[PDB]
Amino acid sequence: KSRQKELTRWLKQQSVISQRWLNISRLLGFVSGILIIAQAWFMARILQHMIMENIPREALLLPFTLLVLTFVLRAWVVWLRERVGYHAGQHIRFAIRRQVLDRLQQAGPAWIQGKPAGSWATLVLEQIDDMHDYYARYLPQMALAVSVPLLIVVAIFPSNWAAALILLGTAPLIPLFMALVGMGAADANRRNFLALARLSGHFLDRLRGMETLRIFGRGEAEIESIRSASEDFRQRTMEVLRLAFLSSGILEFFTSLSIALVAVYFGFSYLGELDFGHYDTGVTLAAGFLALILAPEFFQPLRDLGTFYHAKAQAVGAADSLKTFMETPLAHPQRGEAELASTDPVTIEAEELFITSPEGKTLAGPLNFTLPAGQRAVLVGRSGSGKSSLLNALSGFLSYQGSLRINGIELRDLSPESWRKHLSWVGQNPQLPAATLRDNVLLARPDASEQELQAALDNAWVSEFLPLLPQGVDTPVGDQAARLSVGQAQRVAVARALLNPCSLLLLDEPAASLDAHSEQRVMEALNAASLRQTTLMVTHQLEDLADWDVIWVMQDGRIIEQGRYAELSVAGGPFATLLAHRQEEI
Amino acid sequence: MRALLPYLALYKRHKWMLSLGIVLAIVTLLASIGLLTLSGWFLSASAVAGVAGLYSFNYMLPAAGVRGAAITRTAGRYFERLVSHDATFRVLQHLRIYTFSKLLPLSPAGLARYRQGELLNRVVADVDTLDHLYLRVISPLVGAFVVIMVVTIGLSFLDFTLAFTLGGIMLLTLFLMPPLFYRAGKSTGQNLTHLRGQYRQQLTAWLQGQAELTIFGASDRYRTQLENTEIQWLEAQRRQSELTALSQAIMLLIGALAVILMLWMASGGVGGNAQPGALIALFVFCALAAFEALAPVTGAFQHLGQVIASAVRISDLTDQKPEVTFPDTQTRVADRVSLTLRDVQFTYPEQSQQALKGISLQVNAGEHIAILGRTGCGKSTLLQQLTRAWDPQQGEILLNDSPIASLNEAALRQTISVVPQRVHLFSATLRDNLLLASPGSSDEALSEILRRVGLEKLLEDAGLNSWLGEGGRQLSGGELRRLAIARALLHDAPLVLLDQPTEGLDATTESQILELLAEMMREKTVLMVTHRLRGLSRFQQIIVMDNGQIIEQGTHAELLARQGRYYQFKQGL
Ligand code: HEB
Ligand SMILES: Nc1ncnc2c1ncn2[C@@H]1O[C@H](COP(=O)(O)OP(=O)(O)NP(=O)(O)O)[C@@H](O)[C@H]1O
Ligand SMILES: [Mg+2]
Repeated sequence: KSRQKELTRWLKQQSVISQRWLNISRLLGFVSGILIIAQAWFMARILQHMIMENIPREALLLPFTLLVLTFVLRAWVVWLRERVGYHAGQHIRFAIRRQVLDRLQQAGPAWIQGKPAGSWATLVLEQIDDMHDYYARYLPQMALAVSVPLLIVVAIFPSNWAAALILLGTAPLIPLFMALVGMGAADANRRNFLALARLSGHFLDRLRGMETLRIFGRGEAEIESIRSASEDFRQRTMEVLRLAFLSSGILEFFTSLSIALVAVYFGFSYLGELDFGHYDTGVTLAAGFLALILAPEFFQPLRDLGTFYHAKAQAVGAADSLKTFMETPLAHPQRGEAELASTDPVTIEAEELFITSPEGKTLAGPLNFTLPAGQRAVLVGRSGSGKSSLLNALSGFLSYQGSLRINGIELRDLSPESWRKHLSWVGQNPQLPAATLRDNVLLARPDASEQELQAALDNAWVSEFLPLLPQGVDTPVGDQAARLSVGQAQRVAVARALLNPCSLLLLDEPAASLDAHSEQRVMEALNAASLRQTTLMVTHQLEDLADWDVIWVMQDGRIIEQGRYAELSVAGGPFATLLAHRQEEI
Repeated sequence: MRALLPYLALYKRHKWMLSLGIVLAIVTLLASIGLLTLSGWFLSASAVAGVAGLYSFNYMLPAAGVRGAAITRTAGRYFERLVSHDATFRVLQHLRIYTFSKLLPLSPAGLARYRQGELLNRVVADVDTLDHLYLRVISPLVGAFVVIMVVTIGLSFLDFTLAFTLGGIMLLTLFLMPPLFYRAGKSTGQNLTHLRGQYRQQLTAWLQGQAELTIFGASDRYRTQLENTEIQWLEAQRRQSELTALSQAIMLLIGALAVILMLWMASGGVGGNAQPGALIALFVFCALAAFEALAPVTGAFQHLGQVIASAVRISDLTDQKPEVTFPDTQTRVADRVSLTLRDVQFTYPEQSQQALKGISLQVNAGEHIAILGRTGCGKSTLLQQLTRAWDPQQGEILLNDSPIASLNEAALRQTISVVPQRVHLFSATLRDNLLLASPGSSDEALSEILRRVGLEKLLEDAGLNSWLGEGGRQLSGGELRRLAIARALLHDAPLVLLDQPTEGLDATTESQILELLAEMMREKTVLMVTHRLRGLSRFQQIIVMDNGQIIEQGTHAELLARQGRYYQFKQGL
């Protein structure tokens, strides 16, 4: 059909989460349609008494008291309707944010890594909150545009069938005109809303790359680029907005004709020119003020719906991305139920192993390695080899189509919640996720004796830089480990890995781009830590792999070499070439 | 409101389209009020006149008013939307250019105040908020005040006391209510930013650290406090929404106080007359339609808090002092540049050395240099001074025996072609990621360079029209370093700086680039900064230095015989 209607269909399907709140909001929009009529009937009966019969105001207190009562009731319903309206939108946002975090939690960390985490917080914060005004204001109002206009003519029809036909006559003509040619451009508006967002990613791109613009002297020639890009957008948009605003104008025309025709018909009816509309009875003045007061209230729900246009347009854009997020097919690692009997070092073996990304793309080709229990193997190779894909597969973050048997038990059959307890990982980036450094280290087990926590801090060389921090061990870590440096951020990650007994330890480039002194400190901890259990380290620091008993070299996703450091150094194979390349860097 | 002054002064350009879109807003709102006030009178006048006064009524004049006040209500609304949207896109274009023109002179320095990933996204979202000052704040407020005054002035010819009691009520709620609901919802507005920025903190930590939480088992207990912050956040959103629902009821009560007063007080004398007759309906129906202009004024005032909040954020960055100034002189760029450094620092003082003096290396007119320094000792910060990111404080840089500060900006950019460590794709056509370097170049001159550098792959499909950057087709590290070199070749400059080429690149590509550096820039003096001892034989006058000081110096052949620190760098560790 149309991308415009297949999102509105999606946006209507999410509203079921809170169909109760959207029914009180529809009901109160029907009470408010009655209180308007009671408001107008009293005002017409008040006005007729003091205009025709010349009754003094002091005699008119029963209608005035009931008129004030009706005005208070409308303000109560309006106050009620916009608090029921909020709940209609919150209980949907709260349940779609749960449908997004789950889908992101259910998907592995490798999936998350595809997009920057500042773009995942756009989907979760700024693009789910954009859908509030659609369910809190646009959906309750689109039901107020049928509740009141129908209820207005039904109230006027007893009084006068002509003034009830001037209003109702324009009831079908508007939705036709807003759909005869306006709908052709409403989707064309959704394409402009995408261009305006893409134009603000073109301004951002210029801002991000000002350093490159400066050095090449394109500072003043990329201002004309901003001008041309902002002029094409404006020119393209107003070829569309020249038609999209007819709906605003036309609706403002049928509400001007209807108030004009009501005034002219009643005006001439009083003068005797027109003698048909009434029910064969004199047209009372209050029969003309009833229709005239309600004539602008007939079109008021539709004119307030134009005010909420951007409520829909910023939710259709938000539903554009959310829908394609819950609809993209993701391959998840297979979850089994078996669990390891013992906490002894595991034995890893593979037979024609293929590691695949969430989108089915193969990351690591056929692997036939085999790692006996307690043996510290090393994964080396050029960037893009897929060495990390192997350390992520053993963690259960990636799905494989081969055989990867831990202690003979296939990794698919292993229930992760029990397998991850026999695992520890350091990784290239520390990524501490807690607030206090003391709880960053204790993330392995929440409660440990101070003997254990101190043992981790000293063994990982965290104790030597606590005084440098202001509050010491209990120092806050802040946004992305800002308070402390990367050199000693990695050292906190090591202390987190050494805190619990482990059966398999994975170390994916620990010294990578690390401070020179803190690089030696971590190596000293891990080289001593890797001896106690089956270890698998990824590194490019090839000059000190002498002690590690097995070395695998990965090229193009497949292991192409094996053996200890002593014989690979002189073998002249791929490792020697890699060793030669590393020896140059100082 | 004082912060907005630099950005109101941007309205002087396009001050007719902006004011026309406020004039049409008033005219639409007065035809809306006039049509219902004239209709209310016409029914009351004709009914009081009755059948007898048909011939003495002169209905022809109102029929011209009804036609007049209904054409301007429709055309006024259609053109108040077009003009105020056209005017909104011009000011957005003028804010984008002004923000870019101010941030440009301080691009490398000053702008490094925090993680630029977030800084540059809250400047894009702040220019878009300064773009709402016209339609979302200024237009509903200025439009409502003129409509209040025009009604009060025009409605005072009948009864002065009745006009000022309606205008007075409307003028109080224009001036007393928006500043009073803003004050009531200022405390929750604070509690709503402290939680929204705390949910993004906990979410980003929970998403990024998702590998470190599933392994250690805390992915479900660090999502519970995440879900706990959303609940407090949503509750604070309910209170703020429980306040907008109050300004929507009070507006419906004030608009009801005015109707009641006009029914009551105009029941007595309207002006001199003691029984007004048709004049009662004229006042009442004017109080009914008048408060349509006051609908957006409340919400148009809390959105003034957001716009002012963003008018200090932009004024914080744009109105910063650049550290570099350029003489406004015209000079010719030479074809032979002999860079000469004297007593200029190579690295910011680290580990409180307090003794690092400036190096004094000299570069011949056409001889390649290779500064080889230890990695992790300190930042290189040598290309910054040559490209004048900030004027050096230690000594003087002399470029072709003329001070570099004495060189014009357009000429300095033409005498130095630098390839940085961080290459940038401008999310445009591959043609325009190379027209960057040379503004005027035949489209074939590019394509020969691409193969000439080794980029025939990019020419395999849709060559020079392919989308790069964020729109797709991100280039790999080896693919990317070749693009930066491609730019420098087009931007023919006598002196070529290379911040750190062949970094993070494999041996097959490393030997590919280094040879490409050798013949290609034979005539063009280079100054290559690196920490890799690869292919330096083709270079001459190698500058090996550690901890901010020169230890030795000479040709690669000379160093090996010298048996200095460079020799130690060559054999073992
Ligand atoms: C995409 C395309 C587009 C765009 C881009 C835009 C962009 C914009 N916008 Fe718009 N709108 C539109 C389309 C649009 N739009 C429409 C269609 C409408 C309709 C409404 C009615 O109907 O009335 C509006 C309407 C509107 C309004 C009014 C509403 C009521 O009624 O109340 C406003 C205020 C605005 C603002 C604005 C802004 C600020 C901006 C930024 C620039 N907006
Ligand atoms: N989650 C993922 N989804 C899709 N493709 C991926 C994913 N992770 C990696 N890739 C790609 O598939 C290959 C995976 O290699 P990867 O395991 O990341 O390399 P590596 O060995 O960690 N490199 P390095 O850290 O520099 O030593 C590369 O071509 C990646 O760009
Ligand atoms: Mg890796």
